[PDB]
Amino acid sequence: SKEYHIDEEVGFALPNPQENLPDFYNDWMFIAKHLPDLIESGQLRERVEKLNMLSIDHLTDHKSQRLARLVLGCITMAYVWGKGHGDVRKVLPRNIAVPYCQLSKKLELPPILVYADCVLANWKKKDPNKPLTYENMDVLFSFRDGDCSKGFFLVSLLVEIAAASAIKVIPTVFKAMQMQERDTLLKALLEIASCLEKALQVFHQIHDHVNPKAFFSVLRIYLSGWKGNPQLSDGLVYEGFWEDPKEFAGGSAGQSSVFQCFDVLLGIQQTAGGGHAAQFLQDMRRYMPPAHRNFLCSLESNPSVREFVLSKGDAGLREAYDACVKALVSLRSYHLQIVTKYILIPASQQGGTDLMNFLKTVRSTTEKSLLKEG
Ligand code: HEM
Ligand SMILES: O[C@H](C[C@H]1c2ccccc2-c2cncn21)C1CCCCC1
Repeated sequence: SKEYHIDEEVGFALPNPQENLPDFYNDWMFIAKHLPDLIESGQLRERVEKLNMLSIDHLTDHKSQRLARLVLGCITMAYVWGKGHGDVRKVLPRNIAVPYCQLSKKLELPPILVYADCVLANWKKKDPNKPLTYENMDVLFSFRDGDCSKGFFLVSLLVEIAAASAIKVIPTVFKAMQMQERDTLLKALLEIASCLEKALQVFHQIHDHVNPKAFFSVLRIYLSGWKGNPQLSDGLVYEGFWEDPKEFAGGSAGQSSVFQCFDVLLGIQQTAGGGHAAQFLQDMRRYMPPAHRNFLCSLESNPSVREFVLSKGDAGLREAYDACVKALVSLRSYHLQIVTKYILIPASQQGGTDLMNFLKTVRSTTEKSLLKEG
């Protein structure tokens, strides 16, 4: 793979994200690195409002621009939602909104915190010579003490990383159809299936590191956006950059490329059909790093893996293909059980129906791609 910013070890995750910005930006970093303290003491907003305007010119390399997106995105979430009890701000001040927006357009991303900010670039190893294991990793930024952001972000990232070993096989699949190399393709499909079955075990770590109460009542709040949100009905005013309010959705794993790229690979047309679910997933591509968007665009322009398998009358190939679809169905089914525990039941003490019907649509579409099954 080329300049699609895909890493052979960590996949769509940003490799070795840097922890520190230039000294020109310490006033940003001191805020972001102390969000728990400043929100609780009610000092955050005042200190945001006391900021001067830094130019984004001293952010020269891609890594530091990503880190700055993660810093200004967390600060914005904290500024907008405050202590997370519903007393919101509807105006982002000039002095953070301008640099945040100039940086976001520079990177072809919206000026709101997205998946690629707070998962893909929000991590580090404690010990660089150890393995990419939960025990040896940590997030860069959290919102509140006890918000379980570390567990939530890291377990997502560890799933993202487990998918990386299946991504590096994609080149093999397309090369094999182009060369009409059936046995080579069959093995490639089985290797992808195996990797997706291994990513299921990674999901099991969510239970040991995320608490439903804290997740539902705290973390969810700081991850909300201002699209179709009754609390900022017309959106957020990015003061000094746009005279008008604007709506952007909060962080959503529909912005993640790991599952979409396998949907594309397997010919699971998740974005066809006119439903709300297809609409949502297509909309969320604008919240992906443009290089990953372009990678997904490259997958779609390739010949259909599915139609190739269906056209060969080859039971071995159809079973290898179905192994991949079954593995995807298995992930989304377990994931649905997660949502039941972490959203549905906390909501009822001790809305979600729309969210789960979305996931259920995505799952059933996946399940309908199975072959000689029906
Ligand atoms: C407490 C744990 C979790 C909860 C409550 C949860 C909840 C949700 C919800 C409500 C959605 C639909 C809205 C959206 O797009 O974000 C969703 C989608 C999604 N989530 Fe999660 N999630 C959790 C953990 C994870 C983890 C660890 C991953 C690993 C990457 C993940 C991957 C995805 C993906 C790929 C989607 C897009 C839908 C699909 O492809 O089927 N989720 N999740
Ligand atoms: O699903 C998204 C959150 C999202 C997210 C944000 C940041 C990092 C990871 C993830 C994630 C993983 N699965 C869903 N999401 C919201 C949807 C509203 C309920 C609380 C979760």
